[PDB]
Amino acid sequence: SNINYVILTVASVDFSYRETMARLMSSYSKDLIDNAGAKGTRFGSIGTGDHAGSLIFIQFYDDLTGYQKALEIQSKSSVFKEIMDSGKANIYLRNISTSLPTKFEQSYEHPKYIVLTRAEAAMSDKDKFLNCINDTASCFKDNGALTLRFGNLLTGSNVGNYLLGVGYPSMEAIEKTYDELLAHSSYKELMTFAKVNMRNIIKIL
Amino acid sequence: SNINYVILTVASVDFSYRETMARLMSSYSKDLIDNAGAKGTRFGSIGTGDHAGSLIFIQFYDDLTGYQKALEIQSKSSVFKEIMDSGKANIYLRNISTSLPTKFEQSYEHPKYIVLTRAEAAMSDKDKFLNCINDTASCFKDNGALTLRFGNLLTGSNVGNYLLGVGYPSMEAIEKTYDELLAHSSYKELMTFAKVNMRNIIKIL
Amino acid sequence: INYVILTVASVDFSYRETMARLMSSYSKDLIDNAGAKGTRFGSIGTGDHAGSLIFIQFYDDLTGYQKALEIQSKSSVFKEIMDSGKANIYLRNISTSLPTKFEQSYEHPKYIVLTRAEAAMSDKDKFLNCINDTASCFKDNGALTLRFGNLLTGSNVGNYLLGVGYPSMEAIEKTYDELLAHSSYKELMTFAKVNMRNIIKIL
Amino acid sequence: SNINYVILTVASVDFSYRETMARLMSSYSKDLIDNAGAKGTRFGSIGTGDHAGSLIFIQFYDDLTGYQKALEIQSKSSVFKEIMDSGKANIYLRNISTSLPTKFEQSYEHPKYIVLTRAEAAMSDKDKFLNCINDTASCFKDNGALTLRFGNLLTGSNVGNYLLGVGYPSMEAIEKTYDELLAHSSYKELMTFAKVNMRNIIKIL
Amino acid sequence: MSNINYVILTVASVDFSYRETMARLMSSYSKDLIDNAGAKGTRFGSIGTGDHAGSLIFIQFYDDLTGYQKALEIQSKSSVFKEIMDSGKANIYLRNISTSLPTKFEQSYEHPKYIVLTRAEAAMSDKDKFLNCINDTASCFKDNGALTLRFGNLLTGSNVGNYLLGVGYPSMEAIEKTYDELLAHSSYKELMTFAKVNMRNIIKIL
Ligand SMILES: [Cl-]
Ligand SMILES: [Cl-]
Ligand SMILES: [Cl-]
Ligand SMILES: [Cl-]
Ligand SMILES: [Cl-]
Ligand SMILES: [Cl-]
Repeated sequence: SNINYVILTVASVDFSYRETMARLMSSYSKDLIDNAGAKGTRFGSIGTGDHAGSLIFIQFYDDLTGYQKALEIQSKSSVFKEIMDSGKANIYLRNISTSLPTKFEQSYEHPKYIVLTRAEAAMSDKDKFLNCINDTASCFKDNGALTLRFGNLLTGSNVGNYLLGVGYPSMEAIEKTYDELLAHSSYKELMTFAKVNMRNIIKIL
Repeated sequence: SNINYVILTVASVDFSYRETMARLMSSYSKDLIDNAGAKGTRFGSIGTGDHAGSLIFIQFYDDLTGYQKALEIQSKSSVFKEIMDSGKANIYLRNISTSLPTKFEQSYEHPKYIVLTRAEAAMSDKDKFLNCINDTASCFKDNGALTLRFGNLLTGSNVGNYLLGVGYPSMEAIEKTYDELLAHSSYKELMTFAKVNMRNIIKIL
Repeated sequence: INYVILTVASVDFSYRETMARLMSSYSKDLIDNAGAKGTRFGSIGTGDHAGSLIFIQFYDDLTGYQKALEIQSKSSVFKEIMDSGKANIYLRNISTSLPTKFEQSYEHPKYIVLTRAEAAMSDKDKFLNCINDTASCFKDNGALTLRFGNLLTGSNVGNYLLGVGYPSMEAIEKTYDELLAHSSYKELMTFAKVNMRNIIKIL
Repeated sequence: SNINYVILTVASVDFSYRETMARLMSSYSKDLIDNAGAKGTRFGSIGTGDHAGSLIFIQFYDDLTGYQKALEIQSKSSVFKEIMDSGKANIYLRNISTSLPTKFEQSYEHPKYIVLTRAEAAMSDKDKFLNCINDTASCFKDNGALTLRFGNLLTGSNVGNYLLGVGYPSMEAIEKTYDELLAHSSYKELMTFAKVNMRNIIKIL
Repeated sequence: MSNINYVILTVASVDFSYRETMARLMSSYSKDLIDNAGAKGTRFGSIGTGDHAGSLIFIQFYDDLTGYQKALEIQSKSSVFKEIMDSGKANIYLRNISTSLPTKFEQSYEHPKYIVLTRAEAAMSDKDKFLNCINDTASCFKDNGALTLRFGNLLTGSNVGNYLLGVGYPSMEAIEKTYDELLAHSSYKELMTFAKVNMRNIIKIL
C-alpha cells in the first residue's frame, strides 16, 4: 500500500481540436482531482516516436479504488461526453503502471516536459533496477529534474516492462541530465541487465 | 457499482509444464477466492487463433479494490514465485474488462469451453449493443450456454472494444448456439453497427 | 504430391449471400474445366480473421491451377465479384498435399480445422510419422478428411499445414480429447510449434 | 561495376483499372528503355502471399545513374501523371536490389510468371550463397527456367536480405524446377545457413 | 532536376559497449566516403527517442546517385567496414534513400549536436503547398538557432512517398524555442490541414 498507480491514456486528435481539448481536459481534471481523489493529472502532446502528435493524459492514484471512482465520474461527465461525441478524438491505448517508492526529491513545480522511458528486464532484477534509479537520483535533481516516478506496466501488450517518468522545466534540463546520466557508472551497469525499448518526450499542454 | 471487472492474463508456457501449471494455478485460485475476494476464476488453453497454445487465466472481481488485494497476494505467494522462477511461463498480455448487467440466467456449472468474441463499435451505440445481447439471451441459454458476460476493454491496445465471454458445456452446445444466433434478427442488426475483430475458444484445464 | 490453393477475402456482411451465389457458379466451372479435384467455401470462425471468407481449391498438379487462372479471366461470375467492390482478397497461398495413411471420406464436411506449425524441414519424416500414428484418433472420433503438407508461398512459407474435415463440432471435441492425450502427439510437441489453429464453417 | 541494379515497386490498384494500367505501363516502359537506359522492365500482378492482388513493377539498370535518369523521365511523363491523377493506383512500397553475376544461361523469352524468393543470411556467407546458386543453375535451366537474377536488397525494412528472381514460361516449369531443386545437395546445404522468409509468384500482365 | 540531391539513411542496432568504438571507426569510414566517393558530408549519431531509441543512425549526402554507387564500391574494399560487420556487434536493419529538394533557408557550416527528423504523409499533388510552408517558416528555425534544414521525399522503403524533414540544432534549447514559435505560426497550422506527421525523433550526434 506504499505502492501507487498511474493511468496513461493516449488518443489521436484532429489538429484543429487540440487546443479545445486541452481546455476541456483541465475542467475534467479538476473534477477528478476534487471528486475521484486523483493526486494530480498531466495532459500533453507526445512529441516524438511513431505516436508523435497523439495526445496523452496521465492520472495519479494512491489506490485502484480511486480509479474506479474516476470511472464513475466519466459516465456522469458532460465535458467527457462532449469530447467523445465530437468525433475528433480517438482513444486507442490505455494502460496502468505501478508507481514505486524512490529516493528522489519531488518538486511541486508543474513541469513543461515529461520524458517517459520504457525498458525490458527480468522481474528478478527489480531491486537492482530500483538501486540504479536511486544511485542516479542526483543526476536528475542536480540538472533540473522536477519529478521522478518509476514502476512496471501492469496491463497491455508491454505488461511487465519497467517504466520511468521524469518531469523537467525545459529541454536544456533534459540535455544536461542526459549528458551526466550516460557517463555514470550505475547507468552503464543498468545497461547490462535492462534493454530500453522506448523513450519519448511529452510537451505539457 | 453495478459494474464488475474481469482481468484476463495470457502467457506462453512450455508444453511440458502445462500439467504442473494447472495444479499450481488451482492453488493460487483458492488463495484469490479466499483472501482477495475473487468471485471465481478460469484457467485454460487458448485453442484457436494466433495465440493457439498459450494459456489464459481469468479473474472476476466486483471491485478494483479486489484486484489490488490480489496484487498484494501475488507478492507474498510461494506458488506464484515458483511459476515465475521456473522460467517456463512468460506473461505477455494482461488487460482489464468491465462486466455489465445482462438479462441472462447464469449457471454455476463450471464450463468446459469459453468463447471470447471481441468487436469494434461506437461508444454511443453502447445501449443498442446491450439490447441486442439481451434480445439474443435465449439463443444462448436454450442451446446450452452456461454463462454470459459482456462489457468493454478498459486497458490495452484494444481499449474500448466490446468483449463477450460465454461458457459452454461442450462444443456441440457451441455449434447449436451459433446455428441459431446467426439466423436471429438482433444478431443481423448488431452486424450493421459492430465489427467482430476476433473470436476464439478456450479449453478449460 | 498434390496442391491446395487457399484464398481469403474480407466481405461485407450484406454481400454474404450474393457471394455464396457467385461462388457456386464458379466452383462448377473450375471442377468441370480446370480439372479441380474439389473446392470448399466457408467463413473463418476464429482468430483475428474471424468473419473473413475462405476458398480452398485442390489440384493434382500446378498446371491445373494455371488452367483455373485462365478460367478466371473469362468468368462473368468472377468479374461480378471483383466489380462489386464488396469482396477484398487479401491473402492467397499454395500448399503441398502429401500422401498420408488416412481413410478419406466423400462426405462433404460441415467444419474444417486448419492447424499450422513451425518445424525444421529435416523433421519432415518424423512429422509424417506422428500424423500417421494418430490417424485413428481422427477417424475414430468422426473426422472425414485429412490433408497435410507445407506452405510453398507467402510469409509463412515452409510452415507445415494440417487441414481436417469434420461433420460436427462434437467430432472436433472428441478428436482433440483423444489427440491431446496421445503419445505421438506429445512427441510432436517436442519438435513442432503450433503457431495457428482455426475453424472454418462450410457455407 | 559488374554489379547491376533492380528496382521493385508495389502498388495497390483498383481491379477495374488493371487493364488500362497495363496499357499505360508498357508506354511508360518504352520511355524508360529508350530515354533512361533501362535494360528491360517487367509488370505483373502478385498472385500469392499477403500482397495478393497488388501490381508490381520491376526495372533493370546497369548503374544507379540509370535510375536517376528514370526519375527525371517521371516528372516529365504524361502517362505517369495520368496514373497518379487517377486516384486508382497507390504505390506503397519501393526498394532497390543489387543484381550479381551468376553462371546461368539467360534467355530472351518474355516470361509468363516470375518467382521471387527472399532469404535471411550472414553477409559473410555471401560467397557460399552465390556458389549454391551456381551449382543449382542447371536445375532451373533444365526444367524450363528462362532468367535468373540474384542479389541483396539495398533498401527497405528487409535491407540485407538475399533476393532471387526467376522467370518461367508456365507453372509446370515451376513445379518441375522445384521437384528437382528441393532434392539437390546444394539446396539442402543452402538451408543450413539461409532462412527463406518469403516466396511468391508474379503473373506477367 | 539535377538541382535535387540525395540522402541515404541507415539504422543499425549496436551493442552498448561497442558504441564508442563504432563512432571512431565510422569517422574513418566517413573520411573515405568524403574523399573517394564524393560524399558531401556525413552524420553519425544515436536515435534518442521513439521505438528505435538506442539504435545508431548514419546519414550520407550525395549530389547524385552515382556518388552512392561509388560509395558502395568503397564498402567492398574497406577494412573499417569489414571489421564492423565481422564484429557481430552491429546489425543494419533499415536503409532508405530520400530526395533533398532546394529550400529557401540559410545553411550553416556548424556541425550540429542534435538532428530532428520529422516524417509526414501527404498527397504528391500537395508537394508545392508543402514546400511553400517550409519556406514560409524558414525564419522560425533560423531565428531560434537551427543550423541546417533539408526536406524531401522517401524514395524507398515501407514509407516510400512520405515527406521527410531533417533539421540540425546546436542544443535542445534551440529545439524548444523553434517549436514554441513554429506551433503558433499560420503556415504550420495550414500545413496541418493537408499533412499528417507520423513520426518525429531526435538524433544525438556522436
Ligand atoms: Cl533513460
Ligand atoms: Cl490446446
Ligand atoms: Cl459472436
Ligand atoms: Cl492440431
Ligand atoms: Cl527457393
Ligand atoms: Cl514538425
